[PDB]
Amino acid sequence: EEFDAIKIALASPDMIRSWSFGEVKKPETINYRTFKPERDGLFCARIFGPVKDYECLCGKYKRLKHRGVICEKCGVEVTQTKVRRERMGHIELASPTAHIWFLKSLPSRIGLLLDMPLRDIERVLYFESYVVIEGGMTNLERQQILTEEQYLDALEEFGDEFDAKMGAEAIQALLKSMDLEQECEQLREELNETNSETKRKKLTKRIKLLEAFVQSGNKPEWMILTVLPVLPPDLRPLVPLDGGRFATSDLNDLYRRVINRNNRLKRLLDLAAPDIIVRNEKRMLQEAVDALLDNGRRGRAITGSNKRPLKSLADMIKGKQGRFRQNLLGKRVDYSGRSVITVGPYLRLHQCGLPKKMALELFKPFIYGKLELRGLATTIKAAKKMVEREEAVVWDILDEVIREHPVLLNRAPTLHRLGIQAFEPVLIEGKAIQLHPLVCAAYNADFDGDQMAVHVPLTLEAQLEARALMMSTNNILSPANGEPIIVPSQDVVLGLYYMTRDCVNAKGEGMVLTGPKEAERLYRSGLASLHARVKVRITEYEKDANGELVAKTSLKDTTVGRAILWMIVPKGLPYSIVNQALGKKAISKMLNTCYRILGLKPTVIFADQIMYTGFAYAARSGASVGIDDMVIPEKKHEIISEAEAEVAEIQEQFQSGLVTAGERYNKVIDIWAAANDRVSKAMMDNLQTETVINRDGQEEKQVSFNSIYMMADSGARGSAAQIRQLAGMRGLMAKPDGSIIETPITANFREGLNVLQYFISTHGARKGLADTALKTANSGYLTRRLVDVAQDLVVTEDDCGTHEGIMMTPVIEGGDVKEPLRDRVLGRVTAEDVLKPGTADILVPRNTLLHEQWCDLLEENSVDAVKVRSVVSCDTDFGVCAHCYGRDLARGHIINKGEAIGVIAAQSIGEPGTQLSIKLSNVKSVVNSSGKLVITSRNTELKLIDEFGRTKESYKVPYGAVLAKGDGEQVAGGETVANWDPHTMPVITEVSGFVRFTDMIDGQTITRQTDELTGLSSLVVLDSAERTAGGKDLRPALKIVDAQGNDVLIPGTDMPAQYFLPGKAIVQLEDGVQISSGDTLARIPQGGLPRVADLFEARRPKEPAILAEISGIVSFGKETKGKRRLVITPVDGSDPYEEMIPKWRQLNVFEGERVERGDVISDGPEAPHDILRLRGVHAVTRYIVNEVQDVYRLQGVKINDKHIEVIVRQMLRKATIVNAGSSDFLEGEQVEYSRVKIANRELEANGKVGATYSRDLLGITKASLATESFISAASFQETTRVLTEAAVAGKRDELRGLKENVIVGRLIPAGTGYAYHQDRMRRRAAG
Amino acid sequence: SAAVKEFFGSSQLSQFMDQNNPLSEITHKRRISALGPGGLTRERAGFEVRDVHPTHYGRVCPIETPEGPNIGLINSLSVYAQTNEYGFLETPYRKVTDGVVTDEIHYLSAIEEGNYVIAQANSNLDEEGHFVEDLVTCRSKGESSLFSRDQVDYMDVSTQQVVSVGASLIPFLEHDDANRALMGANMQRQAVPTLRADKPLVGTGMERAVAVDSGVTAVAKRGGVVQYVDASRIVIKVNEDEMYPGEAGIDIYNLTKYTRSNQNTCINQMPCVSLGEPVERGDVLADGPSTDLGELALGQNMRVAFMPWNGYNFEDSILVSERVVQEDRFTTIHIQELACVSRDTKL
Amino acid sequence: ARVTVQDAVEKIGNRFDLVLVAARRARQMQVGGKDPLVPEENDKTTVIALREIEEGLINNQILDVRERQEQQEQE
Amino acid sequence: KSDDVNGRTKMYKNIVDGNHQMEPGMPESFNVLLKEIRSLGINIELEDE
DNA sequence: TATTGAATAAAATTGGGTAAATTTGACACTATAATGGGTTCGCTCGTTGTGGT
DNA sequence: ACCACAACGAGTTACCTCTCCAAGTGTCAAATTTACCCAATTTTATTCAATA
RNA sequence: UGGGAGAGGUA
Ligand SMILES: [Mg+2]
Ligand SMILES: [Zn+2]
Ligand SMILES: [Zn+2]
Repeated sequence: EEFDAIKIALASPDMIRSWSFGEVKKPETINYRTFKPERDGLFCARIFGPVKDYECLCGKYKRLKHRGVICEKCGVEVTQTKVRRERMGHIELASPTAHIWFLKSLPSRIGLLLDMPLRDIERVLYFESYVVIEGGMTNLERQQILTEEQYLDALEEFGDEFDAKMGAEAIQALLKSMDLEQECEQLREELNETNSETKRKKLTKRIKLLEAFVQSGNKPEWMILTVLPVLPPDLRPLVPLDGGRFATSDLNDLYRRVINRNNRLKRLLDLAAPDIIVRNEKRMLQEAVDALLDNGRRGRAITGSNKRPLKSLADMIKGKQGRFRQNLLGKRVDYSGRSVITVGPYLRLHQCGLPKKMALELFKPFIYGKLELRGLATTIKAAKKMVEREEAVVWDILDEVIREHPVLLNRAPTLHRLGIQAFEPVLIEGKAIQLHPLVCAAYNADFDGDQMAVHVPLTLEAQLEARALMMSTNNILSPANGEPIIVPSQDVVLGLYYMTRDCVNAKGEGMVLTGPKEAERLYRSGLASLHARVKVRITEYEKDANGELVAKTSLKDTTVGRAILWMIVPKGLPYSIVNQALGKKAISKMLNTCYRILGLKPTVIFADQIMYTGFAYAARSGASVGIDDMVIPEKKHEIISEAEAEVAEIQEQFQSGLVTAGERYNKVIDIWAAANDRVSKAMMDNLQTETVINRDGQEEKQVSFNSIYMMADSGARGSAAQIRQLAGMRGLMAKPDGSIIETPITANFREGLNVLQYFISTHGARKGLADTALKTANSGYLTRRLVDVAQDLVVTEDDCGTHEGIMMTPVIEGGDVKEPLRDRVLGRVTAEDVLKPGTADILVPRNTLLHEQWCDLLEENSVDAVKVRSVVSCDTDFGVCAHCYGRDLARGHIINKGEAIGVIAAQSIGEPGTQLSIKLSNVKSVVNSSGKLVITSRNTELKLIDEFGRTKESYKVPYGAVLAKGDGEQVAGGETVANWDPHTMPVITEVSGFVRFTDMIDGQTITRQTDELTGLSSLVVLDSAERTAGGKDLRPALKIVDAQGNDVLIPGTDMPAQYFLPGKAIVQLEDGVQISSGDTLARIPQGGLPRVADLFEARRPKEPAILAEISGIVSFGKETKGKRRLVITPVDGSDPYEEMIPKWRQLNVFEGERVERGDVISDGPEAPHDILRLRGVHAVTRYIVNEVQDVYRLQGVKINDKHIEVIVRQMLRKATIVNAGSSDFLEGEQVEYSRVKIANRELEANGKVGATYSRDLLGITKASLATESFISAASFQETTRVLTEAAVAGKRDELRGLKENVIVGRLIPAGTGYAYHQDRMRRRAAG
Repeated sequence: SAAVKEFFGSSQLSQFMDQNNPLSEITHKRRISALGPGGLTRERAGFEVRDVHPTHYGRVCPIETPEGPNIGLINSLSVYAQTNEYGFLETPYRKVTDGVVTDEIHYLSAIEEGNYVIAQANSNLDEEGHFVEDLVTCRSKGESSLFSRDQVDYMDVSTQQVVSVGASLIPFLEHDDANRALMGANMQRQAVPTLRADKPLVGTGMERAVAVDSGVTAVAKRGGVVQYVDASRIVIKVNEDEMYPGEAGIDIYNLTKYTRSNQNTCINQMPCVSLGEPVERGDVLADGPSTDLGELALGQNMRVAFMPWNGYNFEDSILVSERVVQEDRFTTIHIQELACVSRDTKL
Repeated sequence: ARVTVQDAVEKIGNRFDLVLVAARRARQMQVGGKDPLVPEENDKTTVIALREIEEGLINNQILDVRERQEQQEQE
Repeated sequence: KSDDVNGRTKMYKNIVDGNHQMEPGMPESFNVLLKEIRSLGINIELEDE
């Protein structure tokens, strides 16, 4: 009721006896003659409590007159039976036994506490080898594990000088005899002498364990159990079945085994049994206690009579069906119904059809309250029988209760937050819920058998939250992107498309109408068609520079249907949004424009009116599907016969042996793909424009009124690929191993397939239908991982006050602009001003929310780089500030402080998983005698700066690719200057002169062989592996000299112009030839959802990419191995840093040029830990954001970038200590970055040195498990490991996260609970 | 008794029989499961075994399987498929001899049909002789290609050879995409039998085969004339040529009336023959739950229209007239059993 | 204020504080035994409180000084 | 609406009395979880500040 | 004229203990020869923890 | 130091529907309660008188 | 009382 934190620790034996209420001695659960539990058993009423409320066992004190007495006939305290599920017991184990968690939860922590192997410790516990504890002689140091032979001969040697034991008593004696602070100071001494990182990490792990034990204040001998506690017997009930027999519980069976073996060990110990028998009984008691605590951990699980393993206490805590995830994070809930959903096409956006019987069951205590308020019922039983007989006044009171009382409709799986919404219920007859058609896109609902759950908010605060937050008219925009989720779908779309679409000579063409009301009159009277091109007088409105609307009137040229749609378009929008054929994209753009111009309420009314007129005019259209609507082009037989002639020609060409199988089959694939796209183009043309037979100007072409084409072109339901399968060709199908078949399905679904084509199509059909299920499971697990990594992130500040930011840029990857800067920056907050002379010298202020007005300002002033405050650079501790987040994408304004942006971002990322002039920069170029610009650097790239100040094209030119144009000139359209050698790279020079083959001897470093393909006797180099004894010292360095022989000197340095050419490189030019500055001498030849899960999991690639750790000149340190060695030394400081690169990976940047910080020296995909620790937090965020958005844009989904930035900010919470300051952060340990920042804040405040750190990119699972809330980490995953580590360290959860406050059952610190939580924080901080 | 009762009661393959309609019973009896004791395991299996192998042709249906997590693991037998003496599946084929497609029917296993070259079922003939073209389409070694009329070794015995029973009851199956054909073949087994069964206007010809082979009707054992028809008893006087010389020549057919099925539906047999009519050996005398004159009848013929109607058919929804409800066209009887057992408490 | 709460939201500034203030006012109107400042027009106390916030008679500081004033009257 | 045994009866009588206000307490499933982690030999306890 | 600070019997309550009733767990009941056992593999992917050159 | 093996854990959300899961009876030492004895304390009434 | 498995199905 009043409690702040939750602490976890080990349990002392006195504490285990302190929670207990009586020792359990006998293993009998209950007597089976009469249903009465036996004394000192597992259900004993003298220990745990009476089985009836205020009644003793033998029936002596049955009334509440004796509110508690110990009945001397049966020892039972006469109290309530609620204490049966709250009173524990205990069992006093004869021999002490090891706890299975603190033994076999790796790392073992007993072996880590004692620096003993777990194999040796289990050898001791299994009574196989003795271990010494103390010794007066020097021959037996501590923990020297002896066998039985060594124990017996040491017993004959010394006898009483030492004392070696066995079993868990020996390990308890070791843990009791060890000295914690002495081992702490000894380990802190021994930390300095070692230098290997593995041994150092072992020493830091042991010293962290010892310091955690000392700082917690537990004792290490409490890891060995001497008292075992018993669960209360109403938390492990004996459920009776329908046969009279019982299905007894697994905990009762495991406690029965433990008690039986403990009692037999007591009898054998006081009976003076032999040592072998008593050791077997001790080992069996150890196995039984270990089975009860965690069955499947140590050996083979003890299975029941039904051949199923028994559920242990750990099995009841952990897992999906365990306590956290099944009964604490999600519960079953009263006042809740469930039914199949139907359409509500008459409803409004806030309404839902609720059945009367469903609502009468859901709202029954409200009905009883209204009945006893109106006086119609005398008591609760009279009201109950009145509702049971369902009077007309009961239905009237239900109609009164239902009004202005919202309910929550929810459809599983709730992937994003719009899977629960609030509606005002409408009482209907029938048994199905009526859902509004415009919310089915946000629900992902259809009406093929979907069900939804209803929930009734009870309290006034819950009703106000449903009305003000979760109402369907309150979330028109998405939380992921700013786009509206209320888009009309397919029937509204078909109706408005048929409405707005024109025709050339329909009926009543060329009239002049007074207005839209006369157009509606003409259409309803039948004197004009919907598509008659006509002239009406449209009075349209426009918002001025102020908020007032100015009117204007003109004679527009339009159709009748657009005039009728203008009757429901609100006042403030132009006629240009109505004056074209409206598809799905056009209607969504019209709704978004109405939002941005008018607000929320006219947008909701407009969406309702759009739905009504779209439904009505789709009904009046009478659109259908016939077999004559899928028109096949008549040239399908000719194209198919030409392709068959091509395959027959290449078949006899293969029979001639001229063409081989691989390129033959590739050419067959190309022939059939060419025929496929040709017949698809013919089908699309014939379906699209065959309606030509017209009049009144001539016979003229127009857009076809084929209904299949209308459903495709409107974007209602369909696309050109499905129309191609319907009417053209089915296409090339694939074998299940990912290979395209040689022949395609040349039939379609109108003509029907044969048996072979159908059997060929079933492979891809069943493959896609398995992939849908597998991707729902994978996307659900990814969404859960994301929610748990980002659960505790809440906006807890208004402005953190930073100058850090992210340099935003329009992504111009490939050959086009992918995302413009306007939507890349829209809604953000600028880190600083924009600074340019430019075309306007625009100075936006610092910390401005970029609206559409500022986006248009930056567009008209031609800006390309804006620095905006991101989430990963926020200065706030334990949360972010509102300015660093920016605009709330669901409401359109800035984010309110107290909004769970981590849960919003995790749901936004995990929801579409089911859908899953020339400019040169960074150049080091050389110009030869012909001016031919061949590049010799590696990270060189080109840009196309426009005539206004924006880049519009990006190409990274490879090392050795050739370019003709220079810089400064204007580019030409179509002039593709970018050409290359797509199979080899050169080793081009930079100093002209006559080449002298120096620093090489023929035979040991270079192979003398005349090339058989060119004929000229050219000198070839050989690999460093097969060299002689004279090849183990020097490397082949092509020291290029000038014409007279001596080496030239490069200006800026003094090193000789020599370059180590690598092995297996054919050199064609010999001595005595002329070289240029930039010509070569050797040419060496060369899923989406799992990709997103790998990017978020920080999984290193299968082939990494080695980067340059330090800037400087690169050399070599060790040869004569495939796993070679590279040294990279700076020009200023020393470097003993050597790497280890195998020879089967190629090498990019040679050992003669000076490299920069963190550039690629071995190509391949980059690792994000390397990107972080070599370039920065900004670079790793840009890499992860770009690489996830590439997947989400390749599948055509629009997610904002701040959500991925929120997840990366949650991924970067840990900072390893590289050097200590004055604080108690020692060396190489991982701690939270906010703790380091707070310690450095206070140390630089009071005048200390402060500690230095290095941030670490944890994975999503590892960060969720390494958060500092053990309750949240345990409810996520690995409850055994997390609770074991938290019990050893003695942690405490301060209940600062949403998962922790949900498990505990309080108000979360987000939303409406945020004010209450900061009030509670100031109350517990002030006083 | 413990072993055989444990197996037959609570094995993983001893399953509560689906008997919504006769199609569900026949498909549950013709089911093949990759799971079970010593088979695969459901969560621990991937796309390698959930695929359609090219040896499944004529043995295992590619378009009748569930669409949940049991998709490639629970399969259906094809129509003509048999087993070896060892238990391997085999399918019949017609043997050609010098181009002449004979009536020689050979049941080939999957290892024998890769050696030969088998012509497709949709290749034309003349006088039950040669092929009317010279380059017919065939399949060898799992792949398909063109072959000459004298190169061919075998030919498929029918055109319903690949599909199962429920995928053969779908008319115009070759115009349906395989996803929706799979869903329709699955949803045919969930159809409840109605008050008055109605034969489909567009069927296939497998309707009579399912309605007789399902065992849900009451076929005649011997041919003769019908002597007495009640609503619960049909008496047939056997013809003399089909009569054993020692018996009376009278067959009694007691019918089941209003018996609860496993899915709490209705099972009742209604006599389809009249008084005095002659029947032959193999003639349907009483209809089943969802049969009609010995033809399988799972639903009703509805005059349908394809148009949007005011949003009342928005996203797969269906707008229904009132004649459907007044004429009791989809009115189903659902028998349901409730037991009250007076136990023996100790009070 | 029955369909949307946008006018009350632009009055207050935050939907969470709107929920808390309107819940306080609806508690006073429901079980506190008070009378509304707007005509109720047969509405529930939730929607009456939201209409009062939309009109501009109920705010957090308004409820606070009203509670302090009635506290000084009752003492 | 769930495992608060002394809170849901209060909520039911409050709804019948026309008072739409709850008095929540600790979940009995959280008490069950505390008892099971205590039975595993691990002393977890709520901390009164 | 009265109510109450100090003082005092004095019996009830707390705490400790203690010898006698009384449970409580075990054991009796018994002798041709016998001497070492039955129980899961067609899951993947990844991660972390252990041992040789 | 780096590689090659064992063990844990995880795998969407609900929803449903079914079935299935031998006989007390007499004896012994110990330990356990139990009715009870008695000082220390302290709670409650009761006397003296002495301010008011 | 109302638990746990196994099987099947729906979105
Ligand atoms: Mg659906
Ligand atoms: Zn009693
Ligand atoms: Zn900030």
